Amino acid sequence: AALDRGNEQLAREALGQRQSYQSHTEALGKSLGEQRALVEQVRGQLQKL
Amino acid sequence: ILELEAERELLNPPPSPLDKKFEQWEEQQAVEATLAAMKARRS
Amino acid sequence: ERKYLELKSQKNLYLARLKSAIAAQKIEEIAGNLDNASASSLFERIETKILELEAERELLNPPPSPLDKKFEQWEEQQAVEATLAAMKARRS
Amino acid sequence: MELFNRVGRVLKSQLTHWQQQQEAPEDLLERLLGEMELELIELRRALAQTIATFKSTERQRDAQQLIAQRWYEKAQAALDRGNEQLAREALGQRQSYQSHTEALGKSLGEQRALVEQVRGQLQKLERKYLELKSQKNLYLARLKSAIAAQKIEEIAGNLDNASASSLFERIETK
Amino acid sequence: ILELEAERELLNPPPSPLDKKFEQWEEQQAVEATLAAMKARRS
Repeated sequence: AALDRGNEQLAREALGQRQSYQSHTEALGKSLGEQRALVEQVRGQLQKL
Repeated sequence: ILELEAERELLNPPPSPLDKKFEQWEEQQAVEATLAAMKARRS
Repeated sequence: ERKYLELKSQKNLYLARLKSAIAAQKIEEIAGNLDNASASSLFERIETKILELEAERELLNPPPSPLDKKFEQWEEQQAVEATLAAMKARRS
Repeated sequence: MELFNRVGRVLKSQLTHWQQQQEAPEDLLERLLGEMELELIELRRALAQTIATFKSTERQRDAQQLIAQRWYEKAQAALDRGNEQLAREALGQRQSYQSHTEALGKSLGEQRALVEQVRGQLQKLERKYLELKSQKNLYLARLKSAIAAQKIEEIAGNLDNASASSLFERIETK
Repeated sequence: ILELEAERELLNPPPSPLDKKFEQWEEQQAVEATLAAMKARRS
């Protein structure tokens, strides 16, 4: 609702603050997906072993 | 103090004038393109 | 008297910068202990140690070949189609 | 041997060097991060010391302007009754305090940048410290996994050839 | 006293000028929009 009432200036400031946290989400998000392969493959070894 | 901080510059390379532009240049999209979805989604 | 007090004010300000700098010196001097030829490079040494060990498995236990990747997949096609061929014919 | 006498001549010191190696650099890595926690608070207190001083000068600016305001308070009605001579004397006294206000005022604004930038470093640095700590266990686990996955397949060598499962083939020959 | 309170500022970050506006700006709705229902419900 920040953009409401046609006060876009307030919305721009809030959105700019959002991107700071988004970068962590992207950097953290990719790592979580990458780590999924590691846990699965090691478990595959254990089951086979 | 001047001696020590310079070690950080070599040890940790500082942002370049290009990386000042990349962040700002992509920030324009990061604010406009993001707000472009805003001005279209919640239009 | 004004000069004496005025100087005293700056004493702590740059003792704080000196304290900040030295407290901001050890933190980034430690940062050197992270990245290169240091803990986070030993972090890259252990991975190399990991690389050394797994190679022993490859020699000690030969890995699947690209042919054995195809044999399993190629026969898997029958193992799924030929098996399902009986399924699509038995339970038709 | 020359070297051998040195090892025995200081065995305590040479065993400490071995302790450094057998204490894995990961094991020392843990203690390394402990020292950073000591410094992080030191920077935390060091920064607060800077915060204390700059606003302390802010009150001094407030105090001086209030006195100048007090002189201005007299100037509020000093000019009245057409006795400008009295007003001139009071105004002249005001400028003495104004100079401090200008000199002190500029410093307060300048110091604002210093406190903000140093805090920016702390916020950026604190994230870096925790971020690294997260990876510590992840690869200690891979190191633990690898070493725990090293002995298991190094043992696998003890099975197949010239080993237990070859002695398994020796007994058959027997 | 000045030294100690600054620890709170670092330890507990204070409200920002933006968060002064967010609360006030949304308070306008929180009073007007809420009262908008009031002036419409109990009209």
